[PDB]
Amino acid sequence: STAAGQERREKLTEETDDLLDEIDDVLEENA
Amino acid sequence: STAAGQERREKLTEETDDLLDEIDDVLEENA
Amino acid sequence: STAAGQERREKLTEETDDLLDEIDDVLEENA
Amino acid sequence: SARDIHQLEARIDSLAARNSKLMETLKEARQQLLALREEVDRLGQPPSGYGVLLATHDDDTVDVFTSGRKMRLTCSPNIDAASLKKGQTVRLNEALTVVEAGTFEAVGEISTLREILADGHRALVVGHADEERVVWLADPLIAEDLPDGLPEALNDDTRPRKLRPGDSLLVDTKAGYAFERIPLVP
Amino acid sequence: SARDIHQLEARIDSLAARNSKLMETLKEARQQLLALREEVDRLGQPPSGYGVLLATHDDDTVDVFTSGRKMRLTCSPNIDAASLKKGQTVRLNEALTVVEAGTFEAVGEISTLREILADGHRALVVGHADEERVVWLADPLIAEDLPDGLPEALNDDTRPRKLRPGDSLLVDTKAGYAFERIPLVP
Amino acid sequence: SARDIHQLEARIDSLAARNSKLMETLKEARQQLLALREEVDRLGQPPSGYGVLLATHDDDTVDVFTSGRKMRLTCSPNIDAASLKKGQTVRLNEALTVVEAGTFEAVGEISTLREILADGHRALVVGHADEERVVWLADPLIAEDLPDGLPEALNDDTRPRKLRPGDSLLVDTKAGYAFERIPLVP
Amino acid sequence: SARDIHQLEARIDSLAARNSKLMETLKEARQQLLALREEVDRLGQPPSGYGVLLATHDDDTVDVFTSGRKMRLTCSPNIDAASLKKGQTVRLNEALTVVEAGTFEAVGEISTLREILADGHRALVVGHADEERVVWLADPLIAEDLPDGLPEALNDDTRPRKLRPGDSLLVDTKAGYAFERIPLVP
Amino acid sequence: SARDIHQLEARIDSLAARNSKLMETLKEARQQLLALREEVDRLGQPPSGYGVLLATHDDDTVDVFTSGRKMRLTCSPNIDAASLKKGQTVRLNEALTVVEAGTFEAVGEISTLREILADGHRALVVGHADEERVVWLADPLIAEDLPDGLPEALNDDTRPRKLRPGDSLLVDTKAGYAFERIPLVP
Amino acid sequence: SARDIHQLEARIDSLAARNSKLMETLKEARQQLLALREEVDRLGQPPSGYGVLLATHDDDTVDVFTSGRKMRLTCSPNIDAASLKKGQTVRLNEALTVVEAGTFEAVGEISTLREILADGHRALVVGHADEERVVWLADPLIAEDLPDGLPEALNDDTRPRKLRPGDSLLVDTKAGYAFERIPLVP
Repeated sequence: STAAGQERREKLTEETDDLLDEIDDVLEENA
Repeated sequence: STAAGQERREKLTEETDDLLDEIDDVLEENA
Repeated sequence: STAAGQERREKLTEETDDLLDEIDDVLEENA
Repeated sequence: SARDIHQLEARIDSLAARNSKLMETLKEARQQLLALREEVDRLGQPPSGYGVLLATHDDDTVDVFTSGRKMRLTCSPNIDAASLKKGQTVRLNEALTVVEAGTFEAVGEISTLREILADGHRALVVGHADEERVVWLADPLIAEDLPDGLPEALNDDTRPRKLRPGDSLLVDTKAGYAFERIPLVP
Repeated sequence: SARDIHQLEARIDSLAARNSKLMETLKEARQQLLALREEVDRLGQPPSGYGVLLATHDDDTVDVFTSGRKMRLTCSPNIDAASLKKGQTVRLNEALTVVEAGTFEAVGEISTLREILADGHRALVVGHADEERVVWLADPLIAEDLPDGLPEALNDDTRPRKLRPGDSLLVDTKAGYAFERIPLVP
Repeated sequence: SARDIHQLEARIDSLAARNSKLMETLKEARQQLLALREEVDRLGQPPSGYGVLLATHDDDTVDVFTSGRKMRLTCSPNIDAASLKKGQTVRLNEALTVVEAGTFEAVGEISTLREILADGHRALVVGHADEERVVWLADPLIAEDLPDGLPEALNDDTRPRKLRPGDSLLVDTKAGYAFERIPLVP
Repeated sequence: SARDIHQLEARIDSLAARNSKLMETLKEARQQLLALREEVDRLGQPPSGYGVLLATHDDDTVDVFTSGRKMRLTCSPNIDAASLKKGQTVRLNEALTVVEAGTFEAVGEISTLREILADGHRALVVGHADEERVVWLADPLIAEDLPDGLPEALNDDTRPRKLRPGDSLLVDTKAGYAFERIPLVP
Repeated sequence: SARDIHQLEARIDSLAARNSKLMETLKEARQQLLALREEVDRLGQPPSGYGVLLATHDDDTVDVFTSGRKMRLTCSPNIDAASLKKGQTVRLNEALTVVEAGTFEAVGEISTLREILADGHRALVVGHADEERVVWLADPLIAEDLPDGLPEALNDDTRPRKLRPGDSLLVDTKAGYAFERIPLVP
Repeated sequence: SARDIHQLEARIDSLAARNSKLMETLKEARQQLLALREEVDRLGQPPSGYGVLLATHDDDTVDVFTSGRKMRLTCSPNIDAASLKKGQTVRLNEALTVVEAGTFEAVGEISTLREILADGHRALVVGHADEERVVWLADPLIAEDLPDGLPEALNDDTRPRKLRPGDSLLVDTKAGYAFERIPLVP
């Protein structure tokens, strides 16, 4: 484990929960 | 020894010498 | 090898290539 | 002017059903992009350590062997204050804090048993090179509820008992514990 | 009514609006599954480690024996969780995480065996200096589908057989496992 | 004089001034002793390791053995500088600092002994492969108050006795120490 | 007014030749301050690792031994897909990637060879203390082009062959590979 | 109007002596919050190291063994450039520089001394299992002023002397040095 | 012409301009050679390690054996590349870089030899309990300028002789090297 591998996994599930919050914002205004 | 244990001992004797300099500032104006 | 020994070798060949570029700038205007 | 409505009714009714197809086929990439995600969030939380517990001290402190040595560490709430038996395999997180009960690593060196010691918690074993070592025994050798199995002049000792000197029991020299019993068959 | 035409030219632009940005959220998520998978793939990429596995778990976890110690490890989606045969060289990226599966380390200490156990999963092995140890045997010695031998005075069989009390087995003393059969001729 | 009343109403507010902020510097310093002590306590808190000690230093420092090497090492206020017997499992927190004092590693290699020495603190022990080493003995073998023994053909007493040239001692070949007596059977 | 020019012509012609001297003698401290510099830029790039090769895999992946263990890692572009021989010395960088083909570290434990194995890749050897071990063989023992050397009633084996059972070959027990042949003279 | 003064004189004289009490009882928490403080500033400065000295080089450089290996390092002002004897126990700081002179760790392996060497510095010893080794000797075995003690036809050898072939000396195989003498009594 | 005087008062201030800043670029570069050299010197400064070398490379690189593994390693300008004899104690700073050269490990495992080899660079050594290994010989045993024996039945010489099949050699089993001869008394 590295200080570079730990900072690439916090940035992948962080552009993630940003897509999940735009994701459930596209499924509720399309109804 | 850690980078977190070393930074907790420089902050304990630093709120210390700040109390020791107010300390000998209370014992000399009370005389 | 340390984080202090690595930063002393990038600063020695960096005041170096700065002297080498002033160096070949003194040998071509002296001709 | 009838054509006019038709043309719409027919775009609607044919964008509608493209809508619904894209819906579902876009959900089906969420159940896949979700269960695929959380399997990478588990591959992020650190792995676990195993080791052998020497004894209980009387707080929530315990003596364990782990990576080559003997160290004392804390017990998370969730595990049994003192109802973890003497010298079982246990488990440790990253920062060496205890989390689970286990069994009896039944694999290692095999020794013969010379005598139990004075205080019935320790024993003298000879190993493979004629050499004399001192090991503690882990619970399932001393708990009261264990028979004498009558004599040996009627034979078949395949089942549990009290540790009679002349036995083979299994030990982890480095650690310091014994682990269980073994038939010698001629 | 000239109101019906205007009511539809609306629902039409209504659907065309949601439709233009659905056909795109797919194109985004469809990328991220192609990025996540791309990352799981990028684990198995070297530099990479090795070491045997003592047991299987239910929650996609395992008992391996890398670098001299027992360790419970998080394994990869690339992975067939219960087609993991007991005691099989497995592989690890840096922060230990299991990627491929391999075979059976086929080199090291040669011990001879004295008998199997009640457990039938474990055996008494005598190494060289008459040291008797206890290993488990990886499946391929108690997969049921093994022939029952016939004697060895109508010459050299040494063809995949059932485990006989006299053979020579190849072991990793330091982990706890046997690995395979082997001929000796005198 | 109406000047005496005004001269005092001053010295009164003079004292009431110093008094209001004395009753407070205490309350601050009184906290910091409750914080410092709180920190020394927080050392002994696990995760925590062990290892034996070789000798006593005067300036509140000690000669320990932990992970293979000899190490002089700072010990805690919590701690009783003089009551540290020679060769006694002592405990350590991460950055090596002594916290508790313990008993006596009571498990390991058994050697038999040949004679004490001129030093009476050091003895010649023969282990298993006729390998004669030199350990120190922890005090509980040369405290004064040890009975002389009487012979052993009126049976197995093995009470706390004076070191006899044929006994078995338990040792840590690595540290340099003995630790206790032990009965052998005839 | 002639003196006047002379005085100049003579300063010029005498600052000119101080110019040229300083030129060259200032260059000559660049060829020295340059070749001295780059020899410190090489003392900056990290140092080189040596491993031992185990098997080839099909990708650009290979099994090698290094600090203690057994690990698979990648190959640089500049080296040869499959033309690096089963078990030779090889070389590594910082982050453990391969670069160079070596030979056959012929220095380590000596054993006798009992019988070859089933599948002409592995062998049973006895060590020094009678211990039976299993090593694989590096190429220069199974390369097809090897003489059977006739009998041994006419003697002088200083030259290569196929490894008759009863040979001295040279092995790195830890690794698992037999590196080459050796005589037993008169 | 007399009451008036009294009332003040009596508040003064009774805040005055509350003053003084708070004074002293607030000092007494400084002698405690000070001597308690500096004992935690010592628990901050890193620990010491022990290693054995080989030879002296001519600068202020010296050859010492320490954490497993052999290393050369500098000598702080406060110690004697050369007048520290052949291989005594010595002491180390953090970044491995020497501070103190020591004794002669007299604990470890015991060999017999076959012959001294050619250059009166080194010797051949048999160890425990017949193995021949070569150790150098630390001063108190060659330093000029040592008796030959006559012979042994009249006996009592408890006292120092010159190294006879056939003696027992105490050795740290790993390191390379022999630390002193020992009797075999009849 | 009053134009010739003005044409020169120009070339004079022209040269005086380049001349004033040449006499200075020297003074700068002259400093940096006094800084670079100052840095190379500052390598050999402790703390510093040791360990044998296995072979020479052409481009100011080397095959050392420090801390257990084999390592090609960048070496210093301070150093004479090809003046390095094979099997010499050499010296290293933190990030391994060779600075000094030394002698020959003169201590450790002692062992008898059986014969030289084809290579006459390599020999068969029998260690203690019959463990026949293969080590390289450091130059000092096959330098040209060594006399050929004359028998040893008209008494002990141990004056630098050429290598004979019965003598004793001091070896570092680990690296793979011999180091020197030794007298054995009969």
